[PDB]
Amino acid sequence: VNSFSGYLKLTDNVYIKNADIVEEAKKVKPTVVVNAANVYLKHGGGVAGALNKATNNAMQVESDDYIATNGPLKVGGSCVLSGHNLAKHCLHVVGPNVNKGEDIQLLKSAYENFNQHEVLLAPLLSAGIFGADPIHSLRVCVDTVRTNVYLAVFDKNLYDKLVSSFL
Ligand SMILES: C[C@H]1CCN(c2ncnc3[nH]ccc23)[C@@H]1CO
Repeated sequence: VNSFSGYLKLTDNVYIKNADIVEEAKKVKPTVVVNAANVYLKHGGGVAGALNKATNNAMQVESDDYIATNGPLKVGGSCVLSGHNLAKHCLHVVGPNVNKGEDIQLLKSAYENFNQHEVLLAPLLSAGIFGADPIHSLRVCVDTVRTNVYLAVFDKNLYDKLVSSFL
């Protein structure tokens, strides 16, 4: 039993809700919130910009030190950093950005990072400003993640469309 509320159960382990991931994380304080990161951890917009703003830019400060030490992530890769005031840990995961021409096949690799964590609050990877089809992202999530994932969907029409079209 955990403290996530109002989620529709899609499968044994995947749950979905129309919610603002920042407000969700602040309420639940999950062990892990997933960020829709880029390889440079430049949290400008989308989910990443929103989460970073909620940390008063502390996420960006921590991220800049991470990059200065380690260099960029790989597309499809991840790193674990602090969750600041939002969660214990933030798993920064780089899904392919279609608007940069990146290979959508790397989306499965991106979701595989979730399997290293028993429970996560997450967005749909490569959705929103990353330019992929959210229906496809949900399908890959369901077919890749085996741990318990609570998906927070910003767009209401999308949430309803994702639910009504879910196979
Ligand atoms: C619509 C896309 C882009 C934004 N994003 C979000 N999802 C959940 N909570 C959020 N809070 C702020 C942004 C955001 C979706 C990720 O596929």
